[PDB]
Amino acid sequence: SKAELQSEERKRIDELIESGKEEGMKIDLIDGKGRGVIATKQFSRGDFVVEYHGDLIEITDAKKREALYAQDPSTGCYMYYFQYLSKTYCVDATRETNRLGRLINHSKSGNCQTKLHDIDGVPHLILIASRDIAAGEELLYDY
Amino acid sequence: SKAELQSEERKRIDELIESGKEEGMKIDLIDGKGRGVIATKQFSRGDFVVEYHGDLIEITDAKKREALYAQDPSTGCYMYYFQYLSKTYCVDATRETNRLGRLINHSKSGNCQTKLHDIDGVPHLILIASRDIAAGEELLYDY
Ligand SMILES: COc1cc2c(NCCCCCN3CCCC3)nc(N3CCCC3)nc2cc1OCCN
Ligand SMILES: COc1cc2c(NCCCCCN3CCCC3)nc(N3CCCC3)nc2cc1OCCN
Repeated sequence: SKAELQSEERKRIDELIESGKEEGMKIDLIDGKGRGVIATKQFSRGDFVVEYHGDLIEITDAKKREALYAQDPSTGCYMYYFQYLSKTYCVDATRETNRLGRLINHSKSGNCQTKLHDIDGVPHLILIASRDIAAGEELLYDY
Repeated sequence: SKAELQSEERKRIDELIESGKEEGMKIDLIDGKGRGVIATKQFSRGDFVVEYHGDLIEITDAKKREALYAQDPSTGCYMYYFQYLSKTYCVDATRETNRLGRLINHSKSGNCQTKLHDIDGVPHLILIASRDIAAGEELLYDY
């Protein structure tokens, strides 16, 4: 079934998110610094690539954090605000972690795009392939 | 009356917003560039100082604009998201205008703070004095 197939797919995404292994990609190093992410395998159009992983927060805590980060003007803008059902959240990925989602550069004609993925009530912001991706390509996102 | 007095005050703010004269302040120029704003008169605690004026938009248009601005990495982050009643807006002050609200620097211990001011249904983000302000002080905001 076509419904049946989509149900399988949602389950496989849920396991990938949960476990957060982030396989099939690697850090692009320039001068000892991570500055992008490269695909190390193929992705088909519509495949899960990676979560934009940070801390999920509602607007109140968002404004508190925003005020803190305003005290350091070196800080990148890693706060992604969005709407889910009747509720308004923000994924805050400001802190430096080993997670790769937050290191993927933006491009107008990228190969990854954003999607909201629900796991029993909690929204997760994930990047899926917007086209077939070749092993060795830089991963590049748009909205 | 104390209620009566507060009602007067809301009316005076409404006229100031509407007209947008932005008096009692001036641009701080360094090397021909506006880099802050100075008070040219006194403000009492709780007085209206200035609106953070840009374009008011709901989340949908916000994400569209955000995607555009990602194409120029020189762009400042001027998008202020917030919650009003059951609705979620953003004031976008990214475009360079002659408006002074967007030129006021941030400080942890500033002299201006944010407030939402409603005028028959539309929320406006305004800066009011968080303490008595002396003529000649730099205006500095926190949240
Ligand atoms: C500051 O550096 C980044 C910020 C990011 C971000 N920041 C939050 C979004 C705000 C964009 C900043 N604009 C500039 C002006 C208006 C706000 N959102 C995202 N994603 C969103 C979901 C998919 C990936 N990815 C980001 C990757 C970033 O760096 C990658 C390595 N150069
Ligand atoms: C990029 O420069 C500015 C951004 C502003 C902003 N940007 C929107 C808020 C986002 C702050 C950026 N952070 C950094 C990391 C997470 C997001 N909001 C405000 N106000 C909000 C209401 C009262 C004044 N005022 C701003 C003044 C700014 O420059 C002043 C001259 N240096």
